[PDB]
Amino acid sequence: GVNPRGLGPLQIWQTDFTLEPRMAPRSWLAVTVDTASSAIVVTQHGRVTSVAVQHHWATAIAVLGRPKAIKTDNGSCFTSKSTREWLARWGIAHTTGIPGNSQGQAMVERANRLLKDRIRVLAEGDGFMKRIPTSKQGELLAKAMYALNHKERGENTKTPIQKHWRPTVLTEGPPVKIRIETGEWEKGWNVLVWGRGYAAVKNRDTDKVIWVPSRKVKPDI
Amino acid sequence: GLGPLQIWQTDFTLEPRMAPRSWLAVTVDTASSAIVVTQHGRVTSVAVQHHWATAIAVLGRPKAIKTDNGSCFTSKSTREWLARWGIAHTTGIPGNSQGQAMVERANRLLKDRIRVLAEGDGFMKRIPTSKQGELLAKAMYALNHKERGENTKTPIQKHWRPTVLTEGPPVKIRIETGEWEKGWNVLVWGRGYAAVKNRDTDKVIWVPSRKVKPDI
Repeated sequence: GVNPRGLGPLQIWQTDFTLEPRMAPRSWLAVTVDTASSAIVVTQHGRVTSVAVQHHWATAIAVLGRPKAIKTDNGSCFTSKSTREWLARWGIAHTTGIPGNSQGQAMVERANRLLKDRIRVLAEGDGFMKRIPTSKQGELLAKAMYALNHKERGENTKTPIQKHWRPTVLTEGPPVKIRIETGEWEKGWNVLVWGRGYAAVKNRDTDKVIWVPSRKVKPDI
Repeated sequence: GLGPLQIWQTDFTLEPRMAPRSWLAVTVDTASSAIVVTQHGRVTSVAVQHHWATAIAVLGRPKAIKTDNGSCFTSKSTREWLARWGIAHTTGIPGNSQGQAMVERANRLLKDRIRVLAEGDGFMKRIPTSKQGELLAKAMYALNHKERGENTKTPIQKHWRPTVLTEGPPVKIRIETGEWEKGWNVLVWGRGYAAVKNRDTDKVIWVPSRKVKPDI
């Protein structure tokens, strides 16, 4: 249940590498998403390396501030003594899951899709149904980052950038009931975040926070 | 002229420590004092365009930008570029205090940071190319996320005015009398119910979503 999802900005980040053929020859995009505000940072790289990753996070930090922890996968660029020491110097905790849709890399997985679609739209919009000219990649990538952060993601009233600097973080949370394994509804929990997919619930007696499927929680009354 | 994203000052500045791409494009928001920098091989039109695209992805779209009268700012591409971005562009004589003094000071602050970081990492001369990108980002992080000295607010604080909201927007709830009473704020929505907190009694109750509405 300790899913990598922060309750507020700068608590938990998810970083990843995604290939975008449209941006070749340097088609590697390093992507990071603040699991709480959902804002994202992307940089272009010609190769998946520890050096690239370090350069990438330094950029994200410059943009979003210093996070408390970053979740990634077992990739060598993340587990290298070099990066491990880099994180340590920045005082940023690190956790590695596994390359996939495993609880700990899903949010950044979706961020890749979003980023990729935005790119395809700006690419075809400029007539580049194929590879984007090398000299127009930077700007186009920035245009994408801009759109994704400085413009609500539809269902949301507020934009990511809005959620990042001026977040809403409840101090207590209304009481709820969660459907325990037995399929029975249990009292004693309060919800702090209730998304379409997942809800964050804290235990009233242990102050433990866990994320559960939104349909396993209902108002307590 | 308080107000972020109102007026920006942009210029180039030479920094040998960043060679080959030793030409740094510099922009500073005249209200928040936030600074964005990108390195380039040569001062051109596409360069400023790349820089502004970047600076925008970082700080947002500006209303107007000021520069000197160098070719890269007064060319055809650049003017059309800004027009497409819908950004007002003014020029002036290089150094003109009117609208170049602040970015000029920005130049020096940037360079000082670069020196300190570079030397601090054992680079007394040209900083290795592979490490330039990160150092540049580290500089921006310091210049924008840390206080200068006099000012008690950091550029990021002036630019984004961060704060932590502890409740949703003000709402009104239909009571048993059919009336819509104000004084409540939405905490969380779910399962067709809205959890509202009274901003007077701090009382928190669950109320059917249908009996909830905004309150200006």
